[PDB]
Amino acid sequence: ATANLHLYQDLQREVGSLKEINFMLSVLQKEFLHLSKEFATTSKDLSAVSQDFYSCLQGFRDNYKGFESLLDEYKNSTEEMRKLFSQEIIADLKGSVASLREEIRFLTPLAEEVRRLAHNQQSLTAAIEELKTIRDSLRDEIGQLSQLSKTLTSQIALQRKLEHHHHHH
Repeated sequence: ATANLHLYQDLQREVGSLKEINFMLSVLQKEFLHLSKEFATTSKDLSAVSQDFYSCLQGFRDNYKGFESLLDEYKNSTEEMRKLFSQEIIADLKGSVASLREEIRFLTPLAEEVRRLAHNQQSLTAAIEELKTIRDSLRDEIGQLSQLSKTLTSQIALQRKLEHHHHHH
């Protein structure tokens, strides 16, 4: 089994990446709020998908809180708490992080590409379809991450309460 210090270092790397992903998704969220309002009277379908990006990216930081919390538990940890450093779940997280980074890569140019097309009286049909496809992929990835994170939050919270309870004596 992988040493807990190495799993801590793996988690440190992935939580650092999650914080970058969170920041980049906050920028993209705001960009799609703008796009949604800009296009509300010009392209109802573009406006609706743009509002969907705004909505599905709400509270993204909360969707990895269990990982961030786990990382924060290592420094002065008990042996029991360190059982929550699961090599399978940290390896699974690495896949989520990579997939989210790639979704960002594909999404990054698309709002200003829509604006460019619209300013030139060009069709938005293909762009709208691409946006709906990325929205669906991103919802799937965020759901998978959120479930892993929420499980960890529950486990850490209970173990922390238990360890604090022992300080009655």
